[PDB]
Amino acid sequence: MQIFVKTLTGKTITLEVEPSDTIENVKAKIQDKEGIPPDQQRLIFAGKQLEDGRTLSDYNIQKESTLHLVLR
Ligand SMILES: [Zn+2]
Ligand SMILES: [Zn+2]
Ligand SMILES: [Zn+2]
Ligand SMILES: [Zn+2]
Repeated sequence: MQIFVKTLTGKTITLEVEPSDTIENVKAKIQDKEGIPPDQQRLIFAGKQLEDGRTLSDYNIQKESTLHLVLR
């Protein structure tokens, strides 16, 4: 599955993932793309705060879903 992650500045990162990939996996992939440390990353999908050890399928993240990096 392909997803999009938008940074704080609105920059789009395209990621290739699987349903079973954890949010922690996703965060390391962001770090590789942008240099943003996993411990600085807060991810939201469909207004839900995403926990490191849950999976994309656990949040109903699907093909062509968009996640946001946020402050809080
Ligand atoms: Zn795919
Ligand atoms: Zn696999
Ligand atoms: Zn994976
Ligand atoms: Zn894998």
